[PDB]
Amino acid sequence: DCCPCPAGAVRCRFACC
Repeated sequence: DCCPCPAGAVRCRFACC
């Protein structure tokens, strides 16, 4: 349930999209 940015840890957020 995210928009996966390159860290994977907390970078997994929809905001990244």
